[PDB]
Amino acid sequence: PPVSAQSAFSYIPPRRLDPKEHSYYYRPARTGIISLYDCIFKRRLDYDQKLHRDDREHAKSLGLHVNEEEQERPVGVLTSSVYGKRINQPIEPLNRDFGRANHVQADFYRKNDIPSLKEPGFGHIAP
Amino acid sequence: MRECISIHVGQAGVQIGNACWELYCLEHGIQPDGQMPDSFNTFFSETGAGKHVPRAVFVDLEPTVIDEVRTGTYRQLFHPEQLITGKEDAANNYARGHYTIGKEIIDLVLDRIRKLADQCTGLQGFLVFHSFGGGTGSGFTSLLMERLSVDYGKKSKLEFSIYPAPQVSTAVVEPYNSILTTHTTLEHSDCAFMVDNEAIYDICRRNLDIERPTYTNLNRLIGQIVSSITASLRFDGALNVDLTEFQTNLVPYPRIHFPLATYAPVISAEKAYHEQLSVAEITNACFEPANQMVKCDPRHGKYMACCLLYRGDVVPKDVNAAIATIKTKRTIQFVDWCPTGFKVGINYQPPTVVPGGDLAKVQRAVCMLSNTTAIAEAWARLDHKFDLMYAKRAFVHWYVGEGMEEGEFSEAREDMAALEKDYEEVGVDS
Amino acid sequence: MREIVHLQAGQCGNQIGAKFWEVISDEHGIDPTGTYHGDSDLQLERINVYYNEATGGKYVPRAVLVDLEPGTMDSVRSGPFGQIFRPDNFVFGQSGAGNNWAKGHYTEGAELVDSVLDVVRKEAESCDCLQGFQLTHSLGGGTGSGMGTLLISKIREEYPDRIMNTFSVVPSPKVSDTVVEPYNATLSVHQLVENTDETYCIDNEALYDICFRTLKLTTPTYGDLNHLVSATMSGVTTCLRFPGQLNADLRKLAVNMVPFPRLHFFMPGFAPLTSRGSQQYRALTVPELTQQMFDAKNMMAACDPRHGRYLTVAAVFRGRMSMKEVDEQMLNVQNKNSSYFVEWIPNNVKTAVCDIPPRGLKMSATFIGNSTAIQELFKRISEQFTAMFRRKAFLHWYTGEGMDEMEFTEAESNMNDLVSEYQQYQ
Amino acid sequence: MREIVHLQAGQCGNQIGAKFWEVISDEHGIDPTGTYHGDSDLQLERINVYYNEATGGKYVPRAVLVDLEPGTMDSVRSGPFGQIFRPDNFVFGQSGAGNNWAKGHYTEGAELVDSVLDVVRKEAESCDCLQGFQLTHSLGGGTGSGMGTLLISKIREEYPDRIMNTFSVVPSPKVSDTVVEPYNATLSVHQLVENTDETYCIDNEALYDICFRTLKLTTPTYGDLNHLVSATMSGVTTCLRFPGQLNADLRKLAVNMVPFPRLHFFMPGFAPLTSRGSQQYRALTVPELTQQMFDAKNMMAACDPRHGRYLTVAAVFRGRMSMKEVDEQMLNVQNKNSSYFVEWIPNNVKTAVCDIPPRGLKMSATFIGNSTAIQELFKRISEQFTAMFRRKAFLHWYTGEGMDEMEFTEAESNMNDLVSEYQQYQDATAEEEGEFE
Amino acid sequence: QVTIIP
Amino acid sequence: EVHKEFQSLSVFIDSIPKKIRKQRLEEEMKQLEHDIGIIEKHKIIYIA
Ligand SMILES: Nc1nc2c(ncn2[C@@H]2O[C@H](COP(=O)(O)OP(=O)(O)OP(=O)(O)O)[C@@H](O)[C@H]2O)c(=O)[nH]1
Ligand SMILES: Nc1nc2c(ncn2[C@@H]2O[C@H](COP(=O)(O)OP(=O)(O)O)[C@@H](O)[C@H]2O)c(=O)[nH]1
Ligand SMILES: Nc1nc2c(ncn2[C@@H]2O[C@H](COP(=O)(O)OP(=O)(O)O)[C@@H](O)[C@H]2O)c(=O)[nH]1
Ligand SMILES: [Mg+2]
Repeated sequence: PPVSAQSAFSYIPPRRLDPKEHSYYYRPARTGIISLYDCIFKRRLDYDQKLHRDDREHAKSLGLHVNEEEQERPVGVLTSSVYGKRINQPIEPLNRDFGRANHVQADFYRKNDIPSLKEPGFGHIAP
Repeated sequence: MRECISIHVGQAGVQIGNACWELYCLEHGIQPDGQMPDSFNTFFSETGAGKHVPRAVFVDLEPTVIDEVRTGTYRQLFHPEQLITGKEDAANNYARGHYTIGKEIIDLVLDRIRKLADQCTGLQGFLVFHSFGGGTGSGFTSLLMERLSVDYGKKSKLEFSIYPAPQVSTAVVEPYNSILTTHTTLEHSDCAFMVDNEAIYDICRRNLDIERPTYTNLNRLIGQIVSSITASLRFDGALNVDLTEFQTNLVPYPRIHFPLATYAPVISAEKAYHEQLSVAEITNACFEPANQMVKCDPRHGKYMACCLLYRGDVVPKDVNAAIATIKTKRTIQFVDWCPTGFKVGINYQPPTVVPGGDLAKVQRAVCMLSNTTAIAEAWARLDHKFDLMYAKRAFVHWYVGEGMEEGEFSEAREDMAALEKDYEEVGVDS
Repeated sequence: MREIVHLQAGQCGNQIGAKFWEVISDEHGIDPTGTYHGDSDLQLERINVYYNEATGGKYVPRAVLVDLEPGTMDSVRSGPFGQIFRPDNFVFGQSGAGNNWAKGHYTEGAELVDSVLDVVRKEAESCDCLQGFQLTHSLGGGTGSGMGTLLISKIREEYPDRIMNTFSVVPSPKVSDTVVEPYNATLSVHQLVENTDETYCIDNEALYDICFRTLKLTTPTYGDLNHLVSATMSGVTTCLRFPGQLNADLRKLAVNMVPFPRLHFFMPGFAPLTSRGSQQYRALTVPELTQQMFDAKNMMAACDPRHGRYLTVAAVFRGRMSMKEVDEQMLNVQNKNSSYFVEWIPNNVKTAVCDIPPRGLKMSATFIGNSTAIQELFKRISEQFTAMFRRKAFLHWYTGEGMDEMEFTEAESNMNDLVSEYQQYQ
Repeated sequence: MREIVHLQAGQCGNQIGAKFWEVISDEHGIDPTGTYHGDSDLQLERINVYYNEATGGKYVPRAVLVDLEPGTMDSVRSGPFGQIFRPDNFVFGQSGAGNNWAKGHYTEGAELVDSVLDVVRKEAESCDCLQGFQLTHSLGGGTGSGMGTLLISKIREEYPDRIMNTFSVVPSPKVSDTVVEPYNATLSVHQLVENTDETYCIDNEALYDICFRTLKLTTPTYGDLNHLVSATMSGVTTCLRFPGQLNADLRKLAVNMVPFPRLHFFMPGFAPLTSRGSQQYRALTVPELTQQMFDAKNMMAACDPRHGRYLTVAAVFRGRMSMKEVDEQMLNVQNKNSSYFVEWIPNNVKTAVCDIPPRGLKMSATFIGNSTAIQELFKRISEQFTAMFRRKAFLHWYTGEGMDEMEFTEAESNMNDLVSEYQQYQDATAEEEGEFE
Repeated sequence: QVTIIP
Repeated sequence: EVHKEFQSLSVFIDSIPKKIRKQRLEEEMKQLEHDIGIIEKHKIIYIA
């Protein structure tokens, strides 16, 4: 290219990431496929069953690890992921005194065995 | 035994619903995977292995907000089918969400809501989360609710609608979607509560010591209100409050079913460190115009009825002493035909907070549900905004091109007029 | 999931599109070989919007390249990122138009249209849920204005219930580089008013003034101008491929910014443009952006909104921030400038916030404005057209091609009632 | 277990057959020496279809090679794969055909076919039971048309209940090679209608268009022409030699594609065809292979399919693939082009699936089409015939060998009716009302 | 299973 | 490298040196693939 047409406002190389603190994210770059020839001849003869289109490989979030990468970042890059960050350090313990139950169903109703019409026999200790 | 199905529609419903279902899981001690480390029966279904499935249905016409739910921390908590996703968003068009796109998915959501109600031995009601601005939150929920009224006869239905504020707005065509949907909710609803964005912005900036609030911060506070409403089904109390009964004391007429919800106290941890909070001032904080969450001043109107929900260590004696103080104060004005307009309710369990949240640990909290004559001013400015749009045919061709006939714009406006004259007819003394 | 097809008409649209495919491959972390070298699982979560999968883990653009001379794509193929394209999407003729709208629309442009519609139909059929189209052209050339107006006329009648947008390099008064540009522009805007959902006007005078007064660049070459255009063009479709708090796609913007079907010409803008020496002293906040955003020196077109009235305002925000300051500041500029906005539309401004910023910056913003200031651009084009047409100049290169004289009066009448329609709403 | 006897006649038939035996020996892993060098076990499970086991564990083809001129098979046996053929299968006469149908069918061909049928009888009575016959020829020359149709007539008389399949190279209007070509084409299609069950018409112009536009070769010489035919060759009978999910042999194709006993002219097609510069940039998908089926640019017969209606379509797929996207894409094509398929025949397309794709490829498929658009090929031959016939041109080389005048009139009449059933069935309506108005 | 090269 | 040159070739080719260069590149690539496949057929290799 001519030096007159060349400008230094935006020079983009093949995308190299600096150390992980330089990026917007906290992670180094993926290596990807190192051999173009292997990429273009060593394909898959098998077809995976869940993919309605073999073109769209990641059809519905197939093998994308965005969840634990949000957990790995100290603060998420998505504001929708702020909700579940602070769950596994609690502040107050749970109070379980004032909880409704079904004592009518737990005491009055029983399943089977008809205890009235049999001799007690084995394992009846008087109360 | 008691239970309620919650449905979230639109981007507002999904982004308010993940914050609700966080608060529910922390309140019941349920891990995100769905296993405990019988008060949960109103919001969860049991699996024989022991996993708890929430009875929530998430519906939206775009996958941008459902995908973060399917890839968020609550991926395995929810059912993989209850997160229903359409093809194309309505794009703030009532006509697109009611006539062209919403008809494709209505059979699917009705199929799941019938399956989820087949587990219901006896059902209390429905909870609907939507906003009046967006196309999915307005156009889709109009056909869904009228088809729900056809399918289910006299099951109670509760809305938590988000209102376009008088000053701020996120879109231009919002008064169109608001008028044509409140037309539908006027006759096809049991009760609907109003929540404004701008007032909660003022509450968060003033009392809560936050200069930079977020949509994540609003959704916790409104989530605490819904937990306060449904507290008495889960937990015992001195005066248990059921869904059919605070719906009994709040509708004087079939036409008027639009209460306002306020929460108290809502302050930071440093403020709660110095100021003690007894029962007398937390119910005094309920009627303050500087503390209400709807952009209207009740001093221009009169109170029709009031319902009070209390949590924690609240004595039945001093709440009655506090109510007599509110009744004898001259500024609070009631109608002459309703001498007893109050209802109280006590629950024993104090409210919970979430880590990383804002609200402090407080012994007692109170939620006030008020019917006010002054709310017609909010309908007055939006009606004036609506006819100012319609006087020069603004954004009409976008609605018309979907198969929407022109006369419903005038039909909704005259019914909104008839709602105003019916509202003005009651607030005169005999 | 939602699919947009790219088209590049004319030489000017080719280098703009080549720069456009360079900056979004960088945004998605695509190596110029074609593989993926990225650092986010959000980059690959929605990458099919602009790309088609190749077998074994390669991504190719969903674009077609048309012109009348094969010499243009020889530079495009030999460019820095020219090896990612599909070698069967390149459709070209043999004889050029020579900046003649008649040649590109009637005689010569009628043969390549029968060969390119097979390619664009094959590409649109391959995707499942096609959202719409996008194409870039210039009105100062025969190829970009001649066959581009015929390309949109045939696509509109073949795909009626869709959406698209054009990116048009509008001719400018003092940097007019061709003596027949008023004839090329007038006969193309008449095709655009009824057959286009969204039109974005780019003026070469404004792009020169951006680098002269704000970027302070001593050599603002065409590579810098196209990067400026591509930066404000990649931001309008961010919410399709990145999640955010307030999602807004192309249909969302069109239904709010178009109040009448004949009013769809928009003036773009890019907020975080800052010079070299002043980047250090400029402290990145939200109310900063909206102060620079509404500055008339930061506009993409050579029209001053102070002479006009603002119809509707679109502002999409990039990056992680909270938007109480977005909502408060944009109320402040609406209440302060009461006489600069229409009174028959309260709440003139629509906001949208997306979580993912552009590379290298915490935040960015893109401004889309509808105003009556564009009627001055239309009336100066019309008055140059009727001055050229009064003395019957350059008519032997058009009337000899097989097209009559009455269409010039038809296009003049279409310009007459368009500026009358813009004036009566003011 | 079902053997196929291959016949090669004429110069064009010998060169294509040499390319055909090269391709399927590469498929079955047979080196040019004659032994077996393969890696899998499924290559050998069905090998007796085309080959005979000989002494020393060697395999020889079940093919006979005939020609009236001797010079061609010297080039055949000097080729890369010409040393596998046994020498006694080469049968040659003495004098050339002369591009004369009378010489190839009556005078020179009469003495030679008595020796040709001797070798064919020895080969067919060395099979377990025969499945069918396959012949490669061209209608332009004298040996391919004259002797080629005589071998069809005598074998069909001797074996009445068999399957007869032929691959014929039809003449072309613009690249036409022989001046006397419309005479030999007219005098041979009559014989091919009565005594054949499948006829596969291949045109040189349509394959030139395939090489120029799709394959994009600077020099696609006759090695590349015959290889594309040989790829279509092996796709028809890949079911008899390899297992698959859905099996369909030549008799399955015979019953399903022939609605009436004189409607058996099909155009061929080979699906996966990529250029070298775009081998790497495009996805080999079942939606793509279905899309590359029905385009008019991929046909090996130079007739526009959009001028007619598809009576019956056959598609034979190869490779590991589920059949839903196969079934969904066939239903999508039939639904979108409703006017281009015959209304009174539902489900015009038959599907066949095999499990062994060709060598060096992921998936492959073969398209066969019974269409009414082939009537333009027959009417342009008859018009070329009648115009040349009206001045009695070039007839003294035909009437000098013992032919009469009226055979030319009969063949024209049978071409005139043959396009008449094509035309009335194209204009046939499902209900008898709506026409005759 | 053995490759041999001249 | 040879395929990079091949895709760096122009889109329209009509000159005799251009056609000769294209054909030479294509034959080079075909023979390169043949050698790579012959080596990649099996793991252990013995030579004469
Ligand atoms: N209070 C509150 N309102 C919200 C929240 N999220 C979205 N909204 C409301 O949603 C309205 C705009 O609708 P959208 O964001 O487009 O969502 P939608 O209802 O699905 O509409 P579409 O996306 O077009 O289908 C805004 O006016 C907000 O008031 C939230 O988290 N809290
Ligand atoms: N903004 C911008 N404008 C350009 C660029 N290159 C050319 N132009 C404009 O395009 C006009 C010439 O258009 P032309 O190339 O003849 O259009 P075509 O005939 O369709 O190819 C000139 O007036 C330039 O101002 C560019 O890189 N950026
Ligand atoms: N496709 C193709 N056609 C061929 C080939 N060789 C000859 N032909 C055709 O055969 C015709 C001449 O047939 P001819 O050799 O005289 O037949 P014969 O006299 O019976 O041997 C010409 O029109 C050629 O187009 C070939 O290798 N491939
Ligand atoms: Mg939505």
